[PDB]
Amino acid sequence: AIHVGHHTLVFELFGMTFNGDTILATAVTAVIVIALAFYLRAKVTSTGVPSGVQLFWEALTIQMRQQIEGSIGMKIAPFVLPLSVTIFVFILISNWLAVLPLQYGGGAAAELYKAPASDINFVLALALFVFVCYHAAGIWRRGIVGHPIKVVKGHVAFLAPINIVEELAKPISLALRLFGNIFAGGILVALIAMFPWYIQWFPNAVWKTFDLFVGLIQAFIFSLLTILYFSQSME
Amino acid sequence: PNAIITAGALIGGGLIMGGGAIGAGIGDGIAGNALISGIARQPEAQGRLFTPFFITVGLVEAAYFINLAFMALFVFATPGL
Amino acid sequence: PNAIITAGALIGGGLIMGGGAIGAGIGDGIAGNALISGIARQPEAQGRLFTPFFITVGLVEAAYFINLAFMALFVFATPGL
Amino acid sequence: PNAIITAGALIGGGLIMGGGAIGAGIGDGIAGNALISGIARQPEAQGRLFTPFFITVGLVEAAYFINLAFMALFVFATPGL
Amino acid sequence: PNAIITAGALIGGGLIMGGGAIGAGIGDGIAGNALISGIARQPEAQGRLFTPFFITVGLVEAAYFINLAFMALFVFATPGL
Amino acid sequence: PNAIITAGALIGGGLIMGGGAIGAGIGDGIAGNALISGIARQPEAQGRLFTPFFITVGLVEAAYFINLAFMALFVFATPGL
Amino acid sequence: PNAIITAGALIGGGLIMGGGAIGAGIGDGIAGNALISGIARQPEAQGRLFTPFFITVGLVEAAYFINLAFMALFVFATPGL
Amino acid sequence: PNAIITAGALIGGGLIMGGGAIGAGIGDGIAGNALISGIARQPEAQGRLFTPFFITVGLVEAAYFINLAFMALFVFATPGL
Amino acid sequence: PNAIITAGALIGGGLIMGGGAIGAGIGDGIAGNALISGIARQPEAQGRLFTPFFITVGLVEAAYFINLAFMALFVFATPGL
Amino acid sequence: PNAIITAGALIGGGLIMGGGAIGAGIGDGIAGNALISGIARQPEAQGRLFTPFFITVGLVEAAYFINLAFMALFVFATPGL
Amino acid sequence: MSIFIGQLIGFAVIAFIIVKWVVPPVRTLMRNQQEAVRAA
Amino acid sequence: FLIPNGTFFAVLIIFLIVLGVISKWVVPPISKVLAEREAML
Ligand SMILES: O=c1c(NCc2ccccn2)c(-c2ccc(N3CCOCC3)cc2)c1=O
Repeated sequence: AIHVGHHTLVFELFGMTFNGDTILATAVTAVIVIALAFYLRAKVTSTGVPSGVQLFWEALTIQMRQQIEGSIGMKIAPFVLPLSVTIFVFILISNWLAVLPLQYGGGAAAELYKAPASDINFVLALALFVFVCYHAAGIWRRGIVGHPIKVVKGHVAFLAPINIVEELAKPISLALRLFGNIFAGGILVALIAMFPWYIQWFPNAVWKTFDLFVGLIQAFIFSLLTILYFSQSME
Repeated sequence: PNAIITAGALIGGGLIMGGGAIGAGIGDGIAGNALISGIARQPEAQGRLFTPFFITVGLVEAAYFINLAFMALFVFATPGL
Repeated sequence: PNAIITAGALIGGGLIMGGGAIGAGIGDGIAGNALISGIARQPEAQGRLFTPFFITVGLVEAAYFINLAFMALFVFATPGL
Repeated sequence: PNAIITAGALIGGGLIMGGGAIGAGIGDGIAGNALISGIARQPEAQGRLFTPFFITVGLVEAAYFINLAFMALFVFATPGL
Repeated sequence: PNAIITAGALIGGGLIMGGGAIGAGIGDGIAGNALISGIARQPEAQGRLFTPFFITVGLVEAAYFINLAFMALFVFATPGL
Repeated sequence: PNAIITAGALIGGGLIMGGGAIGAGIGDGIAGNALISGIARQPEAQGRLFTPFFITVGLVEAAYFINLAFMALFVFATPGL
Repeated sequence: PNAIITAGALIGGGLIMGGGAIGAGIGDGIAGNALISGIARQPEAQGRLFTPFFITVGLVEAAYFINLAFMALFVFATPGL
Repeated sequence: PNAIITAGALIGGGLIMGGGAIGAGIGDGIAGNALISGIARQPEAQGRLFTPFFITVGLVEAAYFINLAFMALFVFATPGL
Repeated sequence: PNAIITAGALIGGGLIMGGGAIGAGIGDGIAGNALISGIARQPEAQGRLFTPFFITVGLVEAAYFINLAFMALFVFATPGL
Repeated sequence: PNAIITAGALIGGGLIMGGGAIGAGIGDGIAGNALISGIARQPEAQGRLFTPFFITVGLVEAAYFINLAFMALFVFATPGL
Repeated sequence: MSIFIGQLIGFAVIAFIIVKWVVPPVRTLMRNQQEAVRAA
Repeated sequence: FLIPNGTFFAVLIIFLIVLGVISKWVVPPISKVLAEREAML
């Protein structure tokens, strides 16, 4: 049978419970991202032919700057560029790492590395950080008094009740879209694990490719919706 | 008593996902129809249409995946059990 | 007694959320179709089309949210339970 | 007896709200599609267009809100209880 | 006996009213799409498109309201018992 | 026995009416969309377009009204009692 | 037992007619949208447009009427009774 | 036991043919809308368009009739039972 | 015990084939609408349009046939007995 | 108890796949409509239109397969059993 | 083990797919970008 | 499953650390590289 939750390495500290497996997966993706960043630093050059990681970073930064400038120029929001990029890779590397052959049989199926986005804590951390950050940006640009006023007013004043709710919806959905996309997958690949290996091999290949596709799409959508939220909250 | 509630929760979650999948599939098909038509009309649109497109998908998927979240509550954490 | 009421409430909430998701996904896809087509026809429209768009999206998702609220009134709270 | 009637009322209200939300979301998306397309094709007609738009939405939402009115009556008044 | 009949009547009335809501909302949205687009293409047609529009809406509303009546006949009155 | 058949008949008649209403509303909206678009394009086409229109509606509403009669058969004089 | 079988047959026939009515109404509306649009565009082509129209209708209505026939089998013959 | 299985088979077949009818009617209506729009555009093309139109109608009717055969399996040769 | 499971499996299979037929019919009609339209505007385009068509149909029909297989599961190899 | 839960899980999975099939088929058809129309308008654009198409498909099919997952969860790994 | 073998075969299949159809194009793009930088 | 716990913070800090490393040693160097590319032509 399938299980939901059942996190491993769970511990308790400071009166709070922590999912050890989720933290470990987040740390693994974070250290991979940091290794990529430091390899760029060690091998970044403008006077010579770029490295592979340099090309990847240039492409991602150019894309994110293109989305930012098309909605809110970096003269107003230069800080959302280092954000939108990391949110991408942090999510992307988080999802694609789940494509490694790290699934085995306990007889219940288990995985050494389970995608952090499959945990509500990871997605909520990312989404609420984005929420707080772009609300702070909106407060800065419109003022603590004017920002709530323009948030409630929105584009149409008499639609005020439909505005506030949407503002509270942005984070939740921004999280739930990421979690549901990956959590669901965590069940599919577990269900595929009920097949015998000679039948199990093909469904994992088909789904894994979707997981690559959908993880890339979800990283892109998450980052782009973050940029859009910044564009909206920064006038 | 728990069996009846479990069957009802399964049916409810099935309805949740049926609606979510209908909405997601149809809305994503419509958004992709717009994307494909725009790229056919003006090829370079390739660059600029993935921003509004993935926003639309982002709106279409939300209503789906939120439902999916509320499915997990219905199926795995049945509120009234 | 309460088992039947809880099962009925779960089924009703599933219907609410399925209908809400269908409406939200399909309406958001339809609105994003117009948004994508307009941006394809005129890239500058990128700027001005989000105001009509996000009005639509919001009105379309109102029905989703109100429904969602009442689903929270169905499964967590339960009239007649 | 009251348990069965309450479960039936919950299911009926869920059907009412699911259908109402389907209609509301899809109709609002369709109307906003015309609004967005017109504003893209004729930018100066924005104010000119919000009148026929909010009218149509006002109709669509009306259909929704009537249904909501009834759903409360189903779940809180529950005729025949 | 009256409990089962009343639960069935509530479910049937919910189906009637939800289907009427879907039809009314989607038809009103579709008609409003034509209204808004025509007004976008023709400022003057504003006056003359209200006649084809309210006729269409009159039909779309009619099927809705008839359902409402029958829904009442299902829930307030009960044809069986 | 009669109570179960009555509840089933009420549910079936509700399904009939919901389907008939969805079809009627959406078809009338789709036909009125063409009517409004044609009358916006050509304003003198009104008298010409009411014949194709009322034919379509005549078909659409026909499918609706048939569902009424059978609904009555389901609801009043329920078969198989 | 027939009570249960008769109730199930009534629900099944109601589903058959609901689906048939949805399909008939929506397809007839869609076909009449094309008929009205063509007769607006080409007033002199009505005769050449009604033959494709009544063909299309002759298809969708068939799907309706076939369903209706089977409804009777469910409602009056009740094969499993 | 059979009465329950028979009622379930009847409801399943009702869903089977309801979905078949919805799909057949709407798909045939859309294909006929395309045919009528093409013939209004180019009234001499009536002969050419019947091949794609009949291919589409054949696909839709193949789906519809496979579903009607599976309803027949459900009702007259109920699996299990 | 087995009777209830079989009835539920039959209802599930009826829902699956019904949704599958809706999807197949509507998607095939939508794709054939584009096929017929394109062949109407470009008579010679037939050769190049049957490849994108049968691709998209190939997807849509796939969604149908998958369901068919699983429905056989539900009704012949019904899990959970 | 397990019989009721199994029947409910089967009905829920049937709803899940019905919705998933509707969404996948209709979205694939809508995307294929754009693909066919663009390749008709721009025969040389076919290679460029597959990327927007297979992305769109890749979305809707995903929504399908996710449903296919949670059906297998309901049917083969029935939660709450 | 059976689960591990099955998922490993699936991973191998997807790896082959990406290496034979996804790696070639991306690689080109990287080389063309490097060539453009060198030419500039 | 949907109830958060301490991990919400544990992830957040890690993300912030990444948001630091990228915001200092990735984005500014890449922006400098792109600006120098633009200036070179
Ligand atoms: O994602 C995003 C999403 N909605 C997805 C969703 C969440 C819950 C339920 C259904 N759908 C939105 C969104 C953002 C703003 C908005 N308006 C602002 C202007 O004034 C009207 C309201 C409307 C929508 C996303 O960005």
